[PDB]
Amino acid sequence: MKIAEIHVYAHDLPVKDGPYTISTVWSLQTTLVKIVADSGLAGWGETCPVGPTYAPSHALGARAALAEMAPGLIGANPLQPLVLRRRMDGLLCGHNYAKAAIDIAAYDLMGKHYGVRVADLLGGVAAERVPSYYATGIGQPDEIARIAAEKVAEGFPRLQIKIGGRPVEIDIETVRKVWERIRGTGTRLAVDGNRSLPSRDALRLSRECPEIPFVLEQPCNTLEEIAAIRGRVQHGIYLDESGEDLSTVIRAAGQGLCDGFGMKLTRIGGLQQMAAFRDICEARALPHSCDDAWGGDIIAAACTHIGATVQPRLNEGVWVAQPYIAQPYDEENGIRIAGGHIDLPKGPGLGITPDESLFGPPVASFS
Amino acid sequence: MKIAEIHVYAHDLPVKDGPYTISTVWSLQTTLVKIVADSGLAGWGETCPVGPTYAPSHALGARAALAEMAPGLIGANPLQPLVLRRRMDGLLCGHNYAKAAIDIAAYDLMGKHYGVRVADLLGGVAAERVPSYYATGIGQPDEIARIAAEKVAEGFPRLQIKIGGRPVEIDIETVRKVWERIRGTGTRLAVDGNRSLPSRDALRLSRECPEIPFVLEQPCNTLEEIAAIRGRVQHGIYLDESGEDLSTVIRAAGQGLCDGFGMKLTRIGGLQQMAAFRDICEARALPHSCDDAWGGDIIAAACTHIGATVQPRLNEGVWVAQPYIAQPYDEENGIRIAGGHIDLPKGPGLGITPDESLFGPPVASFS
Amino acid sequence: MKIAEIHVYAHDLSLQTTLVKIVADSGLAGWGETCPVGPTYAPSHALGARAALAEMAPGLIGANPLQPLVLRRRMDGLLCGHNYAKAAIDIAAYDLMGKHYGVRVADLLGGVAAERVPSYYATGIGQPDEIARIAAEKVAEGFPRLQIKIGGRPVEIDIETVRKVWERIRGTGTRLAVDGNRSLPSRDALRLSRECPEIPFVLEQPCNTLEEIAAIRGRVQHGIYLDESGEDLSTVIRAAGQGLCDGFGMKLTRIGGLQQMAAFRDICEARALPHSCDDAWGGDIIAAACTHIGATVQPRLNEGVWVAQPYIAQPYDEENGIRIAGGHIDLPKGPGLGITPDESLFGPPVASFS
Amino acid sequence: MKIAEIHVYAHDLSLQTTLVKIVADSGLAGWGETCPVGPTYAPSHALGARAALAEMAPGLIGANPLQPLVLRRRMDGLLCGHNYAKAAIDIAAYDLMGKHYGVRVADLLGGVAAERVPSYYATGIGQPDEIARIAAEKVAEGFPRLQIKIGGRPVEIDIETVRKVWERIRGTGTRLAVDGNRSLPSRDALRLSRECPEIPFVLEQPCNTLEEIAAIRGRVQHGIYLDESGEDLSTVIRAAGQGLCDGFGMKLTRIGGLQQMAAFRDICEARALPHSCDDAWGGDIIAAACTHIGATVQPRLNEGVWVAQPYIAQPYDEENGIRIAGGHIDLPKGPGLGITPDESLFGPPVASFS
Ligand SMILES: [Mg+2]
Ligand SMILES: [Mg+2]
Ligand SMILES: [Mg+2]
Ligand SMILES: [Mg+2]
Ligand SMILES: [Mg+2]
Ligand SMILES: [Mg+2]
Repeated sequence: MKIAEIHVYAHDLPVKDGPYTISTVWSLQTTLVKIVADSGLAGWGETCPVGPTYAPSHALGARAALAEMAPGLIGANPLQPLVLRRRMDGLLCGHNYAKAAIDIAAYDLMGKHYGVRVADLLGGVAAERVPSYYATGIGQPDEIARIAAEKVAEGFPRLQIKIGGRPVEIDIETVRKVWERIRGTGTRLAVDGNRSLPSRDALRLSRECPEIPFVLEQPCNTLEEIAAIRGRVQHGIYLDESGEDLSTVIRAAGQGLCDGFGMKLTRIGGLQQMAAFRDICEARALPHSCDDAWGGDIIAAACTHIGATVQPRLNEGVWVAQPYIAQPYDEENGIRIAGGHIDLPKGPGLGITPDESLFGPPVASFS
Repeated sequence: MKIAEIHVYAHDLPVKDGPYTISTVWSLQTTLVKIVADSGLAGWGETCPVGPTYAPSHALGARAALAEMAPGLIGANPLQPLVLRRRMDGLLCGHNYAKAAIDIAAYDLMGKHYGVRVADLLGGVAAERVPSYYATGIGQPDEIARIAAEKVAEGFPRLQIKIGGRPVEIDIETVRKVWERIRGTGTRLAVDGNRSLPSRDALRLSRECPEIPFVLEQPCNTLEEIAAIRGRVQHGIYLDESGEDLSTVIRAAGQGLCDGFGMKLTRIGGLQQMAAFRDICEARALPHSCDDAWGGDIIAAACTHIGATVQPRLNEGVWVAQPYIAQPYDEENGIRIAGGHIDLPKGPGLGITPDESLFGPPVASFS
Repeated sequence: MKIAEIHVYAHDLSLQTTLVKIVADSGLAGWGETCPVGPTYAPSHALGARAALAEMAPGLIGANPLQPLVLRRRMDGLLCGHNYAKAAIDIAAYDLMGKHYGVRVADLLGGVAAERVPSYYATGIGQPDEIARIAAEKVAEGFPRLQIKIGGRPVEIDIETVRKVWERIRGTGTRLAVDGNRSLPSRDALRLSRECPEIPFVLEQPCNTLEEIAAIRGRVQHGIYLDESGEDLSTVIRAAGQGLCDGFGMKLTRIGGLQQMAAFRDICEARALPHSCDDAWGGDIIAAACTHIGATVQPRLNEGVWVAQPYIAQPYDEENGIRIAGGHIDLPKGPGLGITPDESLFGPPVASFS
Repeated sequence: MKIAEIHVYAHDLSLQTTLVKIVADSGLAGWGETCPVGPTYAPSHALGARAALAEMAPGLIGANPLQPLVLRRRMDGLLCGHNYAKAAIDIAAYDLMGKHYGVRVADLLGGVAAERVPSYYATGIGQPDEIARIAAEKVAEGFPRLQIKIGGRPVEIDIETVRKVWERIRGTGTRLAVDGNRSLPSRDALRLSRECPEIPFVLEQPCNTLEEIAAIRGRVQHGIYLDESGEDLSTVIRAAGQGLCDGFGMKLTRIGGLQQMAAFRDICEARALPHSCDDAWGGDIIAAACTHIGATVQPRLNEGVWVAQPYIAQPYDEENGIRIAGGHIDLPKGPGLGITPDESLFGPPVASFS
């Protein structure tokens, strides 16, 4: 097989009952990639930054990066994801979030070609139904507590409470009121500082609440700050935004700098790298989620496929933007949350067939 | 431009309702510097140690250091603060507190020359009104608690409780009674040991009060002692007196030895170095104050100008001695606390025009 | 698809190799192999291999052989450790997968990065002049890398050997490794490197434990590679994350199979740590497995694939077995491992499970 | 004063450079530039530059261009990362500031410490004898420092190049840097330093990651400089505070502009860490910006300002553009950057915002 065509698409996704406050976002522009083989067989990828301020990545940026690489990828074998990743690195440094769109499209194409689900190309389906988790927005303490209780009732096995960007007393009150509503339900709790807490405040949050079993997710902006407070914090600490590449994961795992990860597939550079990430975590019993920043059926299915291969006791869940998205790409097999969990699609490849019409004509085509 | 004249002045400032107990001080002698350019344009600086025992600096010392350097500064370009600092280092080693008086006078002169506020020469005004904080003296627990409540009512967003020099049980009682009066007002709390606590007592203070959200400011005498207890202390620790120069700040930030700073402008050597200090803290999300030991309108305006450039979420405030000083240098635009905050002066340079007569004739003049 | 039968074979090469044949419901078969290089090199041996396989086999009947990670966890649920035995099952399943999808194993592990894989030649211990001659002969045959085995005798002799080998190969563009095979006290590893700064070897597993290696690393100016100490992925992660070594000699059977070997490769690539893809010993089946993972390694980080072929008289597959040619190995063309063993050579299974 | 217009230009040099023109309400204009040295040197590229600028520009209209730190925070509020693009806006604002106050940019960054700024010459990869000749020719032209690029081939050749260059320049008082451009495995970086103690190079960014550099630093007796690893001020603070390097090659666009470059300079000066003030590539505008910050560096710590000028046929400003003369660069005399680009050379903007 050989890549004959690459098509790049721009597409809008508005948030139902927005805004979503982390980066505050009111609507999203996702970028889709279609790879077409010699045989006419096609595979789909997707990348969608959650606003331009959450990570060093944006929509205009994804398309420029993809247009930079695409002519150099015509003629490449799409059935060789590691060889393909190296070829990409030879065309553009960094830009993992754009390279991930190509990597996903290639696995989709591989699965369709061999007649196999992407999860089975990544080591095999460990669970047909994968846990998810609900991430609350920043808001009033009592209202976040009400939402938390409602989501536990829906069947979510884990909740992530977003905090920061305001006095930490309010964050602390939110955490306590949420715990009061969900204690004794067996629901797991994460508190996500989204890089916004000075060490002063991360120390206070943990010191004041030893009896509340949260993990502190990316509380500070840099890995250096996190490494400095770790010894003084008795709650587990997870890395998210700091987990920028496999090399950094190796540093954090090998030097014992964290107790887990919230990992985004686009950030690490795609499924080839994500599988290696998964294996490092499993060797060290580090729980992790398999998420992305945002996006529709394509990126959501990719996250679900890698999530289905994770050892169940280490699976902190797969987050998807589906509940905030009005129009799915695939009304028949698209990714849906049901009872706080996600059923893996049953068909070959990602198991998703995008209604290509929805996206409009490509903003760029390459052959 | 060139420096034509440098004039050094000695001037007394008595503390209203003194003494102020940290070093116990009953009145203060400040030192002022006037730099006069070829064009006759003038700029003002000030340095005022808070008694001779708080830091390795004193009033007689400032004037001897200034007289040592001044003949070597005639003819220098006052519009080049880094070049000027290097020229000073070539005349006298150390003595940052005296070099700072010259540095401030040079920025004042620059601002007047270009028609720009000093804060806009330091990166720009981030806030026209800067927060301040109130520092209580050492005293009886109930009385310090009463004062704390009164200052919160005045609008101070942060309080610093001075402790030490007596059994730590009394310091601990003070902290608890203050917290009882201000809890739930959103007021931030610092406890300043002013180098006086053995590690034994700093450990006890933090261990006994996990539920009281203070930061522990310079609890022990040396940075070495602080580095040794850090891992065992669950409250944030700020450096003050230990932050002697930019090199030490780089050590503390880069090795993760503290969670913030109380920084004095004269100690670091002036505004050129203070701006670099600010940038290091901002890169690491380390909150800090912009203070000095003491002094009137000149040094207070200099602290306020650098304070106005600090990222608001990292600004622990600007401390000034104004409420303890009877006669301001500038009755029209001089620095005043109002509602626990300080309005930045609106005019060019420091925005301060000292009533030169107040100071008396210079004790030393150079041309 | 499901595993319907597992057959275990014993075969002499001598060294006692152990072959595994996995048969699916369809009758489609995959082959694996494991062959400890004597019972004293590693915590592994031939009788142990067959015992471990006998322990796991009944609990693997009915398993899906197309899911290498799920299969590895299932094995872990039947027997702790024993990676050298688990590796035989893992290899057979990849062979079967490849045949099922009609794809080379290397293209199931990320893709072929090179059809011609470099090898390296490992000299046994011997007299300095004789080792130096063999070094020169092997360079002439095309091997791009030589590994000189030392230890078990006064280090003066090891140092003499290294200097004479270097005399012969300097300027040929040949890379040099000196393998202490866990046998040097720190005392001697320090002396070896201290006396020879102008000789560009890497020091491979000079000392017995990772602890001893971490203790001398700062005092040694030659790159240090881990071999025997790289017992599992967790230890690789420690060594890479804490900067305890500059490369690896990695054995497929030691790490537990191709699934784990692929993750090990990705860790090394992220940190620019060169490595070889070897095993202790064995014929076409284990040799093919090493060649396949070797073909996926970034060429600039590939220290080579070692195989026992030159020491083995009878290949399992006369047409397409692994052969060294010009110091390199060509990747087989066929699906799976690309190897088809003549089962008549092995005799009937010593154990069958169904 | 407020930003009223931002105009983005594309121009070939080939390398694709991107120019930015900021126009204030008064009509007063400032110029910036960013030009990645190919899309593979750094996580940056020309199409990416224009995309990032297009993302930020609308949100910058109305901003006060006389407040470089407030402006930087405002940019951060519009787009995370992308320092190489932010740098173009930062430079244009300093140019505008300088013109507004009638002051050279260097005197807005602390003051001119030298009117004549040292440069250094960077040899591309090539054959050892040819590189050695170019080294000698460039020393004769007056360059006080030479940087030799290596890697991407067997290290024996890099070592031969270094030795031949040294043969030619020893005794001329020329300083030497050897740049590995992220391409050496620890194995080879160790060998390079181990074999050449008598050659006084610093080893610049030998390995890909800061992690690998921290791991070999104690075993390497030559000074080590960071380049590509110095991605932001936070990483500089780590490297300086933990003693992970002995100096820096710093690129203005990588660190995000002159505001951050000034703080970086102050950190290096406090720790006596020598550094260069460079960028990837580009014409008079980026070259002038580097020269201005370079003119503020303590002379004893100034490793030089590199510019692409010798490789560029058409300067933007025929009268006062940046030129290398005698291995040094004279600081322009005029206000702002002291440069006045002939806009007719660039063609109309590819994007305009108002
Ligand atoms: Mg997160
Ligand atoms: Mg203090
Ligand atoms: Mg050869
Ligand atoms: Mg070995
Ligand atoms: Mg010279
Ligand atoms: Mg460089």
